[PDB]
Amino acid sequence: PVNPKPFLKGLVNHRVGVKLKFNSTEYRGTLVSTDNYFNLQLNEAEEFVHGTLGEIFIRCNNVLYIRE
Amino acid sequence: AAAAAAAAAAAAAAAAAAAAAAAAAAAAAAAAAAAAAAAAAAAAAAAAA
Amino acid sequence: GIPVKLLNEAQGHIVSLELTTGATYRGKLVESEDSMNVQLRDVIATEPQGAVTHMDQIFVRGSQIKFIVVPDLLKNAPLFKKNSSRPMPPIR
Amino acid sequence: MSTPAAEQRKLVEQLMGPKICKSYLVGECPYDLFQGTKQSLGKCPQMHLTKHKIQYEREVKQGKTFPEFEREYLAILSRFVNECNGQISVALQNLKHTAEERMKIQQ
Amino acid sequence: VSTPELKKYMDKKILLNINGSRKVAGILRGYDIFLNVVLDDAMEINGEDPANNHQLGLQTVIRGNSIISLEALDA
Amino acid sequence: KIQVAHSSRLANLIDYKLRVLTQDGRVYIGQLMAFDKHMNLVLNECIEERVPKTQLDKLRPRTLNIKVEKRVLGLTILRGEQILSTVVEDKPLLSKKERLVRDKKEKKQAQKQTKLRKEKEKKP
Amino acid sequence: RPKHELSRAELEELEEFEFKHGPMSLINDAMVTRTPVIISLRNNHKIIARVKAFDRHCNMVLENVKELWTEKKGKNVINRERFISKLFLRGDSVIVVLKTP
Amino acid sequence: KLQVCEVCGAYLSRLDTDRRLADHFLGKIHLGYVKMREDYDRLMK
Amino acid sequence: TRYYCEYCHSYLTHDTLSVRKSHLVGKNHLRITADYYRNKARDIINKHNHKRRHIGKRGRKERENSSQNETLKVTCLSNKEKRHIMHVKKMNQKELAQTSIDTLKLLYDGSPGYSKVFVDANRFDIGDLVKASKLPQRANSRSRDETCESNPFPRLNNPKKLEPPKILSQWSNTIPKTSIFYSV
Amino acid sequence: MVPPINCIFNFLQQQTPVTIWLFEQIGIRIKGKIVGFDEFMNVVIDEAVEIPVEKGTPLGKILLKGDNITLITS
Amino acid sequence: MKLVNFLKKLRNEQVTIELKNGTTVWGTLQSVSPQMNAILTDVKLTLPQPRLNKLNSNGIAMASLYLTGGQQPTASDNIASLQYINIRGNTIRQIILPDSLNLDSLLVDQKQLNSLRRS
Amino acid sequence: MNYNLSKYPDDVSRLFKPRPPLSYKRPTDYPYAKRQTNPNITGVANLLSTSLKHYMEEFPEGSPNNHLQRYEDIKLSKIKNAQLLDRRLQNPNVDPHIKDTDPYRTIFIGRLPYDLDEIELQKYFVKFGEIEKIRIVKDKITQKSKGYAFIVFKDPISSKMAFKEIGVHRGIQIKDRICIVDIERG
RNA sequence: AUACUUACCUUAAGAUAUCAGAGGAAAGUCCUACUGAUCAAACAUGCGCUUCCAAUAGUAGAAGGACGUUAAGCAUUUAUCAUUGAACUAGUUCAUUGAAGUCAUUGAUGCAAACUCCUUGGUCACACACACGGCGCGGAAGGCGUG
RNA sequence: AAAAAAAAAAGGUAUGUAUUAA
Ligand SMILES: [Zn+2]
Ligand SMILES: [Zn+2]
Ligand SMILES: [Zn+2]
Repeated sequence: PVNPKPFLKGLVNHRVGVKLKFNSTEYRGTLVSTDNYFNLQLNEAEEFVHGTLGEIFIRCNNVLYIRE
Repeated sequence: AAAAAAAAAAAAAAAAAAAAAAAAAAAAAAAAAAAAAAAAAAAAAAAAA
Repeated sequence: GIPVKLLNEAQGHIVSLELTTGATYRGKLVESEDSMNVQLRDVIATEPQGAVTHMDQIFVRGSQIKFIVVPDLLKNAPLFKKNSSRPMPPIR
Repeated sequence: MSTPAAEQRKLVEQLMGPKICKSYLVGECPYDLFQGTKQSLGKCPQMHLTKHKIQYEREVKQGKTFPEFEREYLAILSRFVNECNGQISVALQNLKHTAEERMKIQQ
Repeated sequence: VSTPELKKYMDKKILLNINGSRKVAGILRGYDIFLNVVLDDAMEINGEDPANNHQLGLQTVIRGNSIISLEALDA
Repeated sequence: KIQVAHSSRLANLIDYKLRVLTQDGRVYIGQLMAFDKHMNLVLNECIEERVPKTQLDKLRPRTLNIKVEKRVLGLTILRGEQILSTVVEDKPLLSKKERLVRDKKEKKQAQKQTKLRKEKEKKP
Repeated sequence: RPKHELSRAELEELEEFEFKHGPMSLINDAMVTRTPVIISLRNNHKIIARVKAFDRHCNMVLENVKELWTEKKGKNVINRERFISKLFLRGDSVIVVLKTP
Repeated sequence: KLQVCEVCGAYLSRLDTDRRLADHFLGKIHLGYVKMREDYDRLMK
Repeated sequence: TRYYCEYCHSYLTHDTLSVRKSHLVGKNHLRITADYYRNKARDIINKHNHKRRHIGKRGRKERENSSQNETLKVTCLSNKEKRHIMHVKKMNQKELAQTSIDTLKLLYDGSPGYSKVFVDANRFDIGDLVKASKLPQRANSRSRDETCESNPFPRLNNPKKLEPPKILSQWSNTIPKTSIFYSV
Repeated sequence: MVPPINCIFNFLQQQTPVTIWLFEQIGIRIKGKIVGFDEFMNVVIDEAVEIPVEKGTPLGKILLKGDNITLITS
Repeated sequence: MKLVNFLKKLRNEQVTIELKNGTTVWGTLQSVSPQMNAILTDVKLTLPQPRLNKLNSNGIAMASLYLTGGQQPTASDNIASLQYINIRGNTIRQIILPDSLNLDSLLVDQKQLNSLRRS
Repeated sequence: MNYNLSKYPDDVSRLFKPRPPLSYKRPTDYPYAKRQTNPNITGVANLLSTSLKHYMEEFPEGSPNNHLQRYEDIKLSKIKNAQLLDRRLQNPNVDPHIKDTDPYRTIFIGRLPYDLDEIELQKYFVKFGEIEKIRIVKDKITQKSKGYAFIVFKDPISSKMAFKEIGVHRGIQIKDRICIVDIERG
């Protein structure tokens, strides 16, 4: 019976992919922290749409879904 | 009585409203009968004196 | 605000709608809320491409409304009085 | 109450977080009915939570059916039935007569 | 804040247009302040009435954001 | 044409004929009367002007004459969500002095109403 | 805990925490350390810049902005660059913001 | 001139006919007491 | 908040959809508001345009051409007269507002489909609405099923002959004095 | 009356599988087992697969945002 | 903190408000509402030309631009000049402020200090 | 209008007549189903981070933040305030302005007027019992009276009686001022 | 308007320019028809400040409209899908069955003109005066400045 | 050596019933 917010609290500092709603782009990286709006911070992220990205901030409105 | 109260009131409460209305009318008839009996008793008390 | 209060003042009168989808619903306004979502009665509908139909009852979401056309005689309605004198409010 | 997301969070918290109360398979409780009317006043005991209500109403399908809730629910309800009957008695005492029969004695 | 007033609509078979293209018809069950509307015996209307129409599920819920207009075909 | 006061906000301007731009590329021209927190406003006599898809190629860069199809809709109430920008077309039927006059007379009449109501309620 | 229960100062401590400890700490640490950031908008072109200020809504004030936008028609591409000294960016357009090494 | 309804303990005039009484029958007090009586009958069985 | 109803000028405290809906539907508020728009509507007809006059200098030519033209006499009624004639004219306009000639409905009264069309309660387009338009009727017919089988012969001492066409009161002396034939 | 999020809670505990349509722009529909939800109608789906619009790839336990939700259908 | 309170101190400055349409507005700036509603005075607002061998520009922004009444007939390119445009807040994308003003003086918010000075 | 489903009678309802139906104009915009913002946003590339170096070599050093130094000034100032409070906190058996006899009999007067006198305070304090010692707090930099004093009395019970009587009601009136009273507290 | 009966319901919070200095009840707060600076509003008041305000020495003209006519103007492009049978080239016509189907084809799109009619203005005063680009009285709309 | 109680309806809108003149 897990809800979304404890699900993000359980996914901290685990490898998580996040699919944005636009190009079917997903950022694969270790989650750092989340806001109350589910803003995302990531370390060692990689952009799949192939690249490697050091640190990332993702705004809440553009994400489609979050997976592990 | 149905056509008069059916317009404004919702149809789902129309049945229970109707039953409550009939019950109220019956109670009114009962009160009328009781008043009539009291009147008869008063007439008898006036005739005895 | 006054713009919504004028929509509440238009209840029971023929009004026109434009939804942001492009359609046009002209007919009589039954209900309206402060969220601007209204429901209309015995309304003629114009699809975005012009096909016109008729439906007896409709409910539309206020967020999708674009403009609402209201009977003109509501222009001089008391909502638009700038300097107006209200009495004292009752104490409760 | 100020925004719909707040009200909706309140409703979802009512859905997801002995307490007895509401009991019988149909609605009831003494308190929930009369809110806003002059008769009943404010906070009422325990908690009529939709989670417990869904559990119990689903146990109606489970059919475990142990009317201990109803045996507490008679102690709750019949007292209010008696209160209403008493208020009826008081009103019957009040209404019928006044200075009244004075003039009627006059008659 | 305020609940939308569908109170006369519920239990009546209703057609409502999802987004721009789609039109769903079903018997309205419940609704909320966001106008999220849950209905049963849903059917997705299309050009060919018996043919391209396909039922969705026993219970379907709709986000109020995708609701445009809601018409009841019923009393 | 018309010079708007160098500092004038949407509240300063009433009864001016405005020109309202929406997200869809159509315009509502008419007298503004009220508005609101989220900037949905009420126009008195307004006409929506539209550039057809066929005339649009005439606006792309090369005296141009555009046929702008427009329809008249009186006393509307716009929605703040659709509004994009607002421009001033004309100035009101009345001057500033005359509007001061009618404002003062309207206020005096309003006070007279409160007195006539108060003393009609008090004695009876 | 919902926001409508808290007092006026508890919101200030909450925003101070969210900026200091939270996702937007990526931008905050970028403002203090003078590290240039890359920002992708939803308009589909990307600014390489340096953040002088930021805010809750993510709208932020920038200095030495370099905008990069490409366009293609029928698979004919051209890359265009536009330089700006100082800028103010409304936060609803942005999607991803990364902190350069 | 009225008769007190056993259900809601409130007064009902005979001359106001039915269509006015419907407002009293659909109110929260009267409808609630209507349900509570039925619940007593439920619990007597 | 509190909802001030400016038509009635009376406040109602802590606005709610129920109480506000009840007040707006209320009979007193109804009369007050309807009368209000009756006044605000009669004003635009009552108000005189009073458009501004722009007087130019008459030229030497048209003063000479207009001087040879004789001066026409003007008629001006007395105050007591003009008050009465204004009353009459206004009451005549109010008459032309309400006329709405229905004679077609009188012609077809015995038609086989008269009950489905002109009764307007039992119609399709307007039929269902009239039911919800019926007043709450607080305190104190022509069904559609009719057929031609009733009233088979439309004339058996039943009908009244068609009402004569009206005439203007002013010009009523214009009528030909005598009819061509002898009516009973 | 059956409030909609009550119905969703009946999708959580009854463990019925659901198909859910997204916005018309994306072009995929998700299906899985709805576990829990928030006030914003953003839901966690266990054993979810993304179908383009039946060869879709399996996702996982995935949090899906409520902004893109159109239908939740059993 | 609300960074919009910064824009309210930028009053009476030359600015470009670059909107979501791609439409750009050069003008002198007047009072900015708390919702970022931006009201300007003497403005020249236009559309950029994507070159790319005739790539059709925004079709809605051309119509919205001709419908301001400020586009003059003899303009060869696509521009309009007018006085007093009022812009809704959610339409703004970027704002390019002049190079001359210093941020260190304007970026100090008096409420931020006031909270710290009082504690 | 014919039906006019309304509160108003027929004459008022026919007064609200709407304008004629709106004429149909074909839409010049994109249908709602086709409406979207720009898709296929190119993400931040390894090629973009490769183009970063052109920006980095051009603007290697960012402009200093002088609006943050206004905050770093006040916070460091607060830390220094805490350090001065630390200088005060380390400094009552040494003080010997406070070395007078047993603290149980020490009664503290405060809010006394700066123009007050030792005789009047000897009378007002002498009202509740005999006075053992008396000391008036004056600044160390100069003799101006601080407005507080310590009065040692022969018995602690009389000192408590003085605290309750004099200090518990309105403050004890002395000269033109109301003077609070309590225990030594130190 | 008064009295009685019944129904429906009840308080988002806070604040009213900022900055600085002096004073009253080491830290902070509150306060001073206290002192300065800046800002804002109202009211006055000025600028050789800027723009605009129609013929009568004539039957005109300027701005804006017509949801006006010529006008079936001229030039273009359009009028449903599926199933079965017959003929047919190797797609076409006719008949039957089903589905939906804004009206229009005198339409719709583009092009242009002529005519007619509506609303508006100081239709003010002095002047019919050979200059190198003023300094009549007002009204409308602004900008700037002082109090 | 110690001791003992509390002060209160509010008032808005709507519906029905009765009264306010030859
Ligand atoms: Zn309870
Ligand atoms: Zn009852
Ligand atoms: Zn009212």
